[PDB]
Amino acid sequence: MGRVRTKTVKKAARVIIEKYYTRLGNDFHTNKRVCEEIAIIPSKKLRNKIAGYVTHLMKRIQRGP
Amino acid sequence: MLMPKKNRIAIYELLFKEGVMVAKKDVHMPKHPELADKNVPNLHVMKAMQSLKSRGYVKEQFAWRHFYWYLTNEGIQYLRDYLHLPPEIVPATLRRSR
Amino acid sequence: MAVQISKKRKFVADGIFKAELNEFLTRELAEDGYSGVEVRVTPTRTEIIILATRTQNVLGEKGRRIRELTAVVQKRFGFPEGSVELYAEKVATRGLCAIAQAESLRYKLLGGLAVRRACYGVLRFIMESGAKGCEVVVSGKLRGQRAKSMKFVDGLMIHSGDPVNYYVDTAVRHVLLRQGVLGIKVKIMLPWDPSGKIGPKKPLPDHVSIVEPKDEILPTTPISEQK
Amino acid sequence: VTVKDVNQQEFVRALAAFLKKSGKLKVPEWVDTVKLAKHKELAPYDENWFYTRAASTARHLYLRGGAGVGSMTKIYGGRQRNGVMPSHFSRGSKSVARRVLQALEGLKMVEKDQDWGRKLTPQGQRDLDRIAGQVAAAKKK
Amino acid sequence: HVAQIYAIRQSISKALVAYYQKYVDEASKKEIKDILIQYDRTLLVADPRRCESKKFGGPGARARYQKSYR
Amino acid sequence: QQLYWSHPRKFGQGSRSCRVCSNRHGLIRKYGLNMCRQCFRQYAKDIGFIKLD
Amino acid sequence: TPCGEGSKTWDRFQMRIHKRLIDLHSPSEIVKQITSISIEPGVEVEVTIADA
RNA sequence: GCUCUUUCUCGAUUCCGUGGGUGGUGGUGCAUGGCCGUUCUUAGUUGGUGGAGCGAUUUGUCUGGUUAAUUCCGAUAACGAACGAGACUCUGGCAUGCUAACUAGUUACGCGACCCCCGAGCGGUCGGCGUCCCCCAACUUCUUAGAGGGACAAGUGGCGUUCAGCCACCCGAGAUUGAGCAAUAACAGGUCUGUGAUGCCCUUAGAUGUCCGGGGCUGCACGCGCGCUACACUGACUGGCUCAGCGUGUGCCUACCCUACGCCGGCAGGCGCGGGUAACCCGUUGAACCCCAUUCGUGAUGGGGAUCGGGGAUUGCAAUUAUUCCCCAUGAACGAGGAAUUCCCAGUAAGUGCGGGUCAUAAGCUUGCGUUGAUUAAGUCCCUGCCCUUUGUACACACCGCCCGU
Ligand SMILES: [Zn+2]
Repeated sequence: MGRVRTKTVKKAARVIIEKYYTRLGNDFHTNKRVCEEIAIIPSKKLRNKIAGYVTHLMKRIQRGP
Repeated sequence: MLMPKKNRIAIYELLFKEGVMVAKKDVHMPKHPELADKNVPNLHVMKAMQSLKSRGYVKEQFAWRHFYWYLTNEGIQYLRDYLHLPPEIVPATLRRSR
Repeated sequence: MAVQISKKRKFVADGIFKAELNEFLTRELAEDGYSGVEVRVTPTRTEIIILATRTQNVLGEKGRRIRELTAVVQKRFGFPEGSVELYAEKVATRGLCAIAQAESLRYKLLGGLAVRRACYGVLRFIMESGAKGCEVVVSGKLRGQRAKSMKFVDGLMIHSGDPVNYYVDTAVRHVLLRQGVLGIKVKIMLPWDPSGKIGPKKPLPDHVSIVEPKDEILPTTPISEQK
Repeated sequence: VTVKDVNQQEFVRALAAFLKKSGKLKVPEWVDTVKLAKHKELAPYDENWFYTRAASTARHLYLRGGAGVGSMTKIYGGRQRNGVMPSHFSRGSKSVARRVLQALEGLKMVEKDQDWGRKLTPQGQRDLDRIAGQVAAAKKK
Repeated sequence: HVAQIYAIRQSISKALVAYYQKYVDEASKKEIKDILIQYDRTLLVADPRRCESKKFGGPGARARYQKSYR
Repeated sequence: QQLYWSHPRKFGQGSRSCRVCSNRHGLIRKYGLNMCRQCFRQYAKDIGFIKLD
Repeated sequence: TPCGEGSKTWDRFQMRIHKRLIDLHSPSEIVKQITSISIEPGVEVEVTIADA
């Protein structure tokens, strides 16, 4: 249950974790609010799909860069 | 239909009372707009006016089954002499900012 | 209108009058930079704005074309004399209204030059104006005795979804050439992210923005200071 | 007890006993030959249906009052089988419905209340609840 | 008729579910809720499924009028 | 004269015509529009009608 | 399809409409002040005095 | 007062030939515009600079895994970008939280009253009301709609080059409601019968212009394509019973709207009449199959409701080749349907009913709404077809191709 997040989400999420890597965490709910403050996300849905990749991507970085 | 002269002047007065005269295309309504009290059956405004337009003194237009006939500025001198009204330059133009 | 007609009919009759007015208006302001009009019910009044660029026609000698066109409406739409007056305005930026380009393209076609020199000029002007994209399609008997089509493109050009409701502006005009009728379609992508002249729902669904972090500018070694 | 605690399908049969016991309301001269609606194809098998019909419409007044001919014709309806064409809804008879209401007037059962809608008298309600005390006393589900 | 029944069998249950919290112990919910849920899910959770729109083409949502072949 | 218009047209399909093209087939009359099908489609935008669903 | 041919394809146009109703309890000239400056959008304002 | 015949007037606006045809549902959609359909509902499409070939072209657009998807991660003589997808809009879900509601609920209450012993109850408190209230009651669960909020492969476990992702599960709307929108290149796909949008030709007074009358577009040895009705007993006839949701509805360049309630009439209908330009009265929309009783008894039976005669009303200038609707009556074809063939996988199939549209008279049609509620699948290319790559060609209006010999 899940989809391929297109280059819109993958590019948007990778910059966020590349610019605010310290202010982010493990849990989606924390990250959802953070993303809105630091990014002008036009749509409610995609903000929760960008925040989805960010928390999935942090689970990646703690497991070998 | 044709040949009023005591009942063709009626529209002319409106045509110079205001520099425009709207109409319709339906020919069967004797409820002519703008004070048709002189028994005009909505003809003579699309029978005699096609003469007035084709001379160059008034100008025509069509918009959704309608006509928006305009009295040209240089048609005033023509439609001041047949109406033999006093020498005047005010169809509807106060010629001031309104 | 003498029993205060139902809300459904009265609101749809608002559009029809705002539909009759526009189709009539373009038949007179065609040689002018007509763009589209708006009407509002001002307190115990009525004002209709002719959004145009070639205003020198509508201004009138001491206000006569206004006097000429207000009357032709009152005699037609039943308005009482003494509360309907038309005001003119200037669309200070005209390189982004599709109708202005379309007629000016019909203007220059009938003027008597080739379509290819004429279209690129409009295509250039709509770029010298500045837009995220633009597109002109001229179809008909361009050459010979057979109908062809021709398409000019540049810039971003969205084609599907909700954003086309408020960025993309389209327009159609039939040109009367010596060999029949040809059509013009002009489309312009409007850029304004802030509130421009004609404010869109400015952001773009695909545009995800990012701002400067401004953190870890100092190591922040322990210092104590009492304000 | 109250009407709102008893079986309605047997209740109308119960009151069909009462109007046979009173037996003086009226029975129209045409009960033989009318159809009770415009969509049926055959008059009721039971010839003494006026005690039944007047048991219903008087009973329905107890639950949705203010009802005239229409609200009694609307309830009396079903398929109107036009045969080949699809069926529809078709209201019941008008005159047959009102003759019940007038007949109840003579018995003083119902009355025309404010808003011109048939309602029920405070003695009229006594009859409807009284018989309820009998069916309820002789039947537990 | 059936819709109302599937409503009253839920409303009554969710009435007592909601009642026991406000003036009785929370366990009185759980001794009841779990016995309620382990019997039928719907008595606690409303039926979300609802009729969907109809498309032109087909008397229903997804049926179709036949196609004619020469 | 008398036979120019002898038709009592306060009803029927001759009474109602599209208020744009003077034509008489495929009409919208829902809200007094009286327009034909096509002239409504060409104008649905400006009246306020949306191809939304 | 205008009148000629095609697979049976139908538009579904719409047109929505809304409304809000309010009462004010004061001398009625004050209201005419506040409602005079708000005619700017395309919004209808009909104000009654008889509880219609 | 078309004419024949002539008597009255507008009286130079009429009237005759030449010039220009305005006019036209007249011909050409194989001259066009625009608007639609289809190729094609899949995932595909271009160019800037760079490399290769002299060149048409090519690479980017792929070895591989992956997903609804040229959607990704990757691999890399390509790099950086645009379109389509996705993203967006509407819609359905649920939020005991929020600002609010006499045109909504209120309904929980005060029991402020009114009524039936209407029953356990002597009776009150109880249960009920078909009821009755002003706001100086309590609000917002349901009713409505604004901002919100919410779901995102997030939590856990397997599988995976361990990247993209998939499978399963507590949680709960588990990412999954349905649509709108829709690219590149086209078709001699339809439309000149939608248009004062139009080229050319036809014609314009014995009119192919218009207006009026009566007809015809519906005519019967035939074959066709979308559809309603059934063939019955889970059914039909009769009685009781109780529940719904989109909308819709009156003076408009124009002629008539939705309808309670009282009486007359079996009914179809009629006459006074009292509301509505509408969360206000229709309408608490008290719809149907379905729920409970009697009759019919395998029988062309009462299933079936075609055909034909007589009657009775309605809308209209006109119902006859029967506009509709009612009543009596005749009671046929049909015993579940060959070869073929279409539609569908969840409140969907399928049944029943109700709105809108056409509409003066009105649906067996179509556009929508709700109610009753499955069986059979979680998959494959076997058929008709589609996308990408490798190979073949004597095809290029492209297999509906080409082509061989008496
Ligand atoms: Zn039209």
